[PDB]
Amino acid sequence: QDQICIGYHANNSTEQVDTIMEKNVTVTHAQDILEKTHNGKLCDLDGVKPLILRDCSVAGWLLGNPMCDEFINVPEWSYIVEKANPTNDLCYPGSFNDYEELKHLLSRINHFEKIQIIPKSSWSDHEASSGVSSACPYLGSPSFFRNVVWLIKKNSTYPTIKKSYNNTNQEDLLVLWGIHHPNDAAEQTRLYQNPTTYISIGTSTLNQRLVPKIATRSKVNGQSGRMEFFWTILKPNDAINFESNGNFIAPEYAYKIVKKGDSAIMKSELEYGNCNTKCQTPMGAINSSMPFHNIHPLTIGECPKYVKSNRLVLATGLRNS
Amino acid sequence: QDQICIGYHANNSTEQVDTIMEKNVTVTHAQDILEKTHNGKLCDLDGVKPLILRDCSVAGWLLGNPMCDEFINVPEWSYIVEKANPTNDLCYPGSFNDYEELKHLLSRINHFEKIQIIPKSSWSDHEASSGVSSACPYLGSPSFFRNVVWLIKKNSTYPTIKKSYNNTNQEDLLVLWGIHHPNDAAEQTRLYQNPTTYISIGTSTLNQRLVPKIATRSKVNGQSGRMEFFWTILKPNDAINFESNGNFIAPEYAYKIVKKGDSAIMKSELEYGNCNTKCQTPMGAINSSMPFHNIHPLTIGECPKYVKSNRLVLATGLRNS
Amino acid sequence: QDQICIGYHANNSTEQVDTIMEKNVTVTHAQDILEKTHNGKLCDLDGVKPLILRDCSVAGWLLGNPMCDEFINVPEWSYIVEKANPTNDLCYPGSFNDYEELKHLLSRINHFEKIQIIPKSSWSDHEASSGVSSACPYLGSPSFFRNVVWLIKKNSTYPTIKKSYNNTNQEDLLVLWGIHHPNDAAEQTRLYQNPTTYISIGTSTLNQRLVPKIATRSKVNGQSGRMEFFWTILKPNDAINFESNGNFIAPEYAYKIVKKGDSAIMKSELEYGNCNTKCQTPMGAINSSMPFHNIHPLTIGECPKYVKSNRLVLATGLRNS
Amino acid sequence: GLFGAIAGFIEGGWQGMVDGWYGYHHSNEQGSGYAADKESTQKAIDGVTNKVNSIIDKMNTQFEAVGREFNNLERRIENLNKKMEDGFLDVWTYNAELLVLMENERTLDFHDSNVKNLYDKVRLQLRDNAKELGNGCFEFYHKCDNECMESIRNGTYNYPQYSE
Amino acid sequence: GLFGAIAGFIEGGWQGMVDGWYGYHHSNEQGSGYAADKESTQKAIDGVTNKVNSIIDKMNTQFEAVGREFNNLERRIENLNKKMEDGFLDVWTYNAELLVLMENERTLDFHDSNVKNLYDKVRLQLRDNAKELGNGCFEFYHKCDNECMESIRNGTYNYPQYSE
Amino acid sequence: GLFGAIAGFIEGGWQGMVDGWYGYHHSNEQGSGYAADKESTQKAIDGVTNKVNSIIDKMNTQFEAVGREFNNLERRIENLNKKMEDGFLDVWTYNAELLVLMENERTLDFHDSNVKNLYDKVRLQLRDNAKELGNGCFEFYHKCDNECMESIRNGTYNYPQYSE
Ligand SMILES: CC(=O)N[C@H]1[C@H]([C@H](O)[C@H](O)CO)O[C@@](OC[C@H]2O[C@@H](O)[C@H](O)[C@@H](O)[C@H]2O)(C(=O)O)C[C@@H]1O
Ligand SMILES: CC(=O)N[C@H]1[C@H]([C@H](O)[C@H](O)CO)O[C@@](OC[C@H]2O[C@@H](O)[C@H](O)[C@@H](O)[C@H]2O)(C(=O)O)C[C@@H]1O
Ligand SMILES: CC(=O)N[C@H]1[C@H]([C@H](O)[C@H](O)CO)O[C@@](OC[C@H]2O[C@@H](O)[C@H](O)[C@@H](O)[C@H]2O)(C(=O)O)C[C@@H]1O
Ligand SMILES: *[C@@H]1O[C@H](CO)[C@@H](O)[C@H](O)[C@H]1NC(C)=O
Ligand SMILES: *[C@@H]1O[C@H](CO)[C@@H](O)[C@H](O)[C@H]1NC(C)=O
Ligand SMILES: *[C@@H]1O[C@H](CO)[C@@H](O)[C@H](O)[C@H]1NC(C)=O
Repeated sequence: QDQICIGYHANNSTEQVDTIMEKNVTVTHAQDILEKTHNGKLCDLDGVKPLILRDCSVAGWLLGNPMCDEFINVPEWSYIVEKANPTNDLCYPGSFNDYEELKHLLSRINHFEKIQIIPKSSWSDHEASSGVSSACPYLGSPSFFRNVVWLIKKNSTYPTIKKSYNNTNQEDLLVLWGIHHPNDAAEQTRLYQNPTTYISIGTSTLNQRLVPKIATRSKVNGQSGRMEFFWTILKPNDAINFESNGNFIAPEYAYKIVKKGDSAIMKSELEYGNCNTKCQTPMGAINSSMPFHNIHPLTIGECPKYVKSNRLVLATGLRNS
Repeated sequence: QDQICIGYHANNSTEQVDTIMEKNVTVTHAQDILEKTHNGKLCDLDGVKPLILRDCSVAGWLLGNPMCDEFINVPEWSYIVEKANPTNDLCYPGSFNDYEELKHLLSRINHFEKIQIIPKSSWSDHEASSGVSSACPYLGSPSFFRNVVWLIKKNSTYPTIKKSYNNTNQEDLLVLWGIHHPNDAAEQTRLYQNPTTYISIGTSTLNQRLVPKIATRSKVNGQSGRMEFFWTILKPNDAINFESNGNFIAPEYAYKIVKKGDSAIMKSELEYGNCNTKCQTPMGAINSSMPFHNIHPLTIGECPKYVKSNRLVLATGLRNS
Repeated sequence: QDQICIGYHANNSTEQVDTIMEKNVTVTHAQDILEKTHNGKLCDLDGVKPLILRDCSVAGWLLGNPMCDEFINVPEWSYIVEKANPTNDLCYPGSFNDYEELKHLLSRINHFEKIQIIPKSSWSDHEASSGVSSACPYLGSPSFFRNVVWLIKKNSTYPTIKKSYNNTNQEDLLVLWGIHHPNDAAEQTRLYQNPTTYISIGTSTLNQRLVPKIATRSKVNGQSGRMEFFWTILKPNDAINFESNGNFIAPEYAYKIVKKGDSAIMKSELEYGNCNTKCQTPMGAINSSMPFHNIHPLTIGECPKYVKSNRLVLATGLRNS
Repeated sequence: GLFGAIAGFIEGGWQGMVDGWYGYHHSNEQGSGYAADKESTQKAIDGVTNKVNSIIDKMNTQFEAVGREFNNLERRIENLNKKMEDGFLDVWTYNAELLVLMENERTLDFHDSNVKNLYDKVRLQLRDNAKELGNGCFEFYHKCDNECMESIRNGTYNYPQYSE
Repeated sequence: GLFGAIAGFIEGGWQGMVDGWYGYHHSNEQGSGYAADKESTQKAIDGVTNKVNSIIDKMNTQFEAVGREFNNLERRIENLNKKMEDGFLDVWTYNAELLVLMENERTLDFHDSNVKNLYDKVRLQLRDNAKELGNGCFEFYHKCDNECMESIRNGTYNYPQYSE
Repeated sequence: GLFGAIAGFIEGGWQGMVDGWYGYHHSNEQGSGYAADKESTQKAIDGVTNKVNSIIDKMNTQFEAVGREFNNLERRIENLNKKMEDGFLDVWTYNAELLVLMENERTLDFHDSNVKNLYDKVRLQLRDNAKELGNGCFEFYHKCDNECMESIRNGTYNYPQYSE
């Protein structure tokens, strides 16, 4: 005799989802919404290559550590990769003022154009080719940071320096300079004659007067002396004025900020891999349509939303048995 | 033949709500819980009027920029309104130490009572009426910040200043002073005679010794010189001690903190409108019984909770067709 | 005639739970998941006792305020308890450089081993037993911070000090020292002869040159003079170098960091109670299997999750009437 | 409809019932009319009203933003500060929107549930004495005057009264 | 009750049933008594137990506050710090309270659902051989001894056995 | 099953139905076969699809972490910064996981609800003309050819046709 039945779909799917009241529930259909895969490489971001600092830090790069000549001229970049502990940094021991605030600026910059604002040849009444150290060796020989010049006395004389530079460019200028902190009064006179010295710096915004600090210090890279570097952004049509009667590490090359944008300083030990992606993490790139991922929080490009989960699956079908 | 039916309400309402599984569902009754309306004005807050800095900054106000005389005496206020970029600030170019920390204090203050702690007339062995500049013009004539006095030499002499002020008031004192940074050694002597100068300041808590920084700087408002201002809160029964042999910008008027409370420094280009509210945003006031609003996060008074949503409606009735 | 009924459990339970649509619903079974009870005592944490600073601050402890001799030698600790306002702090008025950053380090340290790096007896050409003040009294007599030594002139002479200390230990060294800020030039010479003085300090990482600030100040604990203290972590195999011709408050005792770990600086007025717990709050200890608690946010040990709720009960059974 | 009543076996709503959300329509000798079941209608009101007040009171201690300023060399903390307030702003916007979406769905199914329970209340009283038409109506096997109808409405229907 | 069983067509609960949440009461020649349906009672236990453990494990990595200090000229970061911990504290207090409110409602309706499903399990076996009284009871049209009752309780009722 | 259909009175699913989630199996003279009720199957698709897209769009403005650095004497703000990003990271991980857990439960009960509503749609049409077996099947009291079956499937069953 005739009859009719109402029923539901079932299949050979062992896909599981979790609920509040029961875990590992087998369903007929399920959508995974979590990406758990990367390619293990550092790639370009939409065609534009990252600046991969290899064994160098931002400081070595910007100040021009001789061990960092690979980065003397740097094309436009998408993001920056720096290691946990770059071995090439301050070859001459010392410090970098507002280092972290500077690295933060680099996150909104994509391109630097290196230009010579004060040529090394332009120093007439001072020695500009003897400012070297075995702490910054290049190919065995004592050398120094390439973008700044360590001036000393000439013919037992260090005349007071009065130098100006006007920013006639339309872009902001990253300008770098420094002071040398000797280790005794004999070294001070032997290098700069004048026992009492200063460095004054002025823009429309900056007004600082530096004095060297004599101090006995432990040797770092063979030197007890110290180099302390400072920086400023020079606005277009503004000028920077230097005055000094010793211990001045003058700028030679500065940086035109020609491209602002969305960047990042990524921490990774990985090196460049000839590849391309739209989403990059410190441990590899993501190519996914997924809304979520659990690879790394620090991300750049068009990426899924990072979550600490190791599993995220949405039920779409119904129970199965 | 007799019969009875069970049914539900329906009406002529096209009010819609959203669900997780379906959007734009028509219901019989719905409650909107989101306020999306403001009056476009800056109002009083429960009767007490805001201090509306017009083209002046906090600095111009407190230091007494001649362009800011509207705010020489200021009644108690509810909140402060300041523009994105006030044109009247440091008329004489320079800086304000811990400016942001000071503006943060202003958020817990509602009233200032301006009082004269050191009268301009009390300077006998110095010139106290020549401390003016074409960088701070008043009605064409060169003038200066009104609450501080720029002292110079008298009869080619700047005797070392030793001045004390005891806070015999029961309220904290906002005290302001400054130092002048000349642009060369000729200007230093021409103004203060003494080539080597200092300013020492002491309370029970403060112990600072300022020295002027000679530096060549680009002209700002026609001046390459710089004024650097400092501040301190003077506790009741504590005293402030000044010593100086030049470059001292002494206080004349200080601020009694007579009303502490809940305030704010609001950023807005809007001006005062003769109105009253219990909730104020930078772009207008809210008069609502709503629990939520989407107008502006930065709010003061009794306000709804800010949310980024553009629509929030709760179903109360049932489906309709 | 025979019949069968389907029904549900009911009992004499007045336990209530709340829902979104109805509050105070009586159920047959309910699980409370919120701990609302503490013992009102400061206990050990898993056997290891806390360091309870009584009327002393971290500064008094570390610098060796004579009022703080209870803490001259301190066993390993679990957490630190400090009052809201310790009365024994800087007996001689002044300041502590980077005080908060130092207290933050203490949160990752569990044990200090006090050692003598420069013995008071080792000062031959200076007076090392006259550096006392009625601002730091011990048992009536004028005394001073015990871990640092206030040196003065000897036979109307203060020869320039050149002292080094190498950290031959395997642990980091907390090293403390200070400078004295006199109140006039007569006091400067009367104590140190030399009218112009400095203190230079160098490690492989530190490079500072301190100069004293003459200033007229209000009396605090009877003194208008000021003591300003500085600190540094000395890395193993690194050395600290001092040079000074006056105003130097040299270290005598420093701190070996022999135990790093999970600690905390807890704020509480409570004192030690002879008890033990696995979870400690500023107002008492918790002994609970509960997942939540509402006692205090600032917690240490294995604790429930803090929540602002005053009631959290989960329905497990069903409705009851 | 999760409970299959509203827009389910009961095709549409009644424009004619204005005294409540759920109720009855009767058809006998004495006349015809609509009537609201106050008990289930009030219970619905008391439910939805509590739900609204509970949604409101759970978000009364949200996160208000204050204003802070930072100079040109405090960009890190300025950025930290900004992301943090945008942070809390985002999670509280998520909360409000999600809660509304979730409880709106519950509310509609709540009303759907109420309608079926009301239907079953009448259905379980009548039993034999009437037959289910299939649209929310029962056709009686006897005569049900206003007194009989009200007995059904207040759950005091005297089943002992025949059929056929 | 969303499913209309508890406090619905079944007026009250049984003080006499102590072996489980849901079950049966029978009345025949051999005697009377209560009995708990272990299957649906265990399934309820396994559900609510998981629910509690899941609520707990989702809030095990919450946000613990640490202590930081700031001097008199770091009021901005001090305030930022304070609002931030109060911030996380508020959203996690919202989470716990809301989750409890929402799942409590589910739990009660879960129990309500279980009762009706149990009722329908017996109802769909008996069919003709008994009649629905309307209070959760079926009046038999035959004699059901303990063996017959247990057959109903374990879903092995042999319908082939007459009526009238 | 909250609605008692799936794995309830209907013991298992049909491997043979591939055209939809819910449907019918018929048995008459002309033959036998499976058929999917497109209306309730589409409504289920449109529901679950919206649910997935809504879960996704509510978490599209989450909280991305940026990189900041701090020197050896900024440990407080460094720690503040770290706890803050770990903070937002934790609440958004809680959100995603919880939402998935909650809506997964809803989805399964949604499907369970759809099955029972479909059953009741057929049940309320047949009435006398067939009898409920108790497993989701109705045994007819007349002959139902493909035309009659389709009438049942599209809710146009002509009840006027006898029994016994
Ligand atoms: C520009 C210059 O003078 N470079 C010197 C450098 C500087 O004198 C010094 O770094 C300043 O702080 O010194 C270097 O080593 C010098 C070394 O010579 C030893 O013989 C001497 O006994 C030591 O005291 C020490 O000065 C260096 O390479 O950095 C030499 C360099 O030419
Ligand atoms: C109190 C006082 O001396 N005010 C002067 C002011 C100061 O000398 C100066 O600002 C200090 O930094 O200078 C002002 O302009 C002076 C201007 O005069 C030119 O002729 C000269 O060639 C320039 O070098 C420059 O000094 C001023 O108005 O601010 C004049 C003011 O009277
Ligand atoms: C090491 C030493 O000299 N201790 C002195 C101390 C110092 O002179 C002073 O603290 C440096 O800042 O001074 C103390 O009081 C001195 C007190 O004596 C009065 O008679 C005099 O009129 C005051 O000016 C003042 O100097 C002290 O106890 O701290 C004395 C201490 O011996
Ligand atoms: C830089 O030079 C231009 C003219 O070449 C001038 O307009 C500008 O003022 C100069 N900048 C400064 C600060 O001197
Ligand atoms: C201020 O003066 C009062 C007496 O008039 C005195 O008590 C107080 O100590 C003085 N303050 C200072 C710091 O000298
Ligand atoms: C400390 O002494 C050891 C040898 O005893 C030496 O290796 C080390 O370099 C010294 N440290 C410094 C900084 O001089």
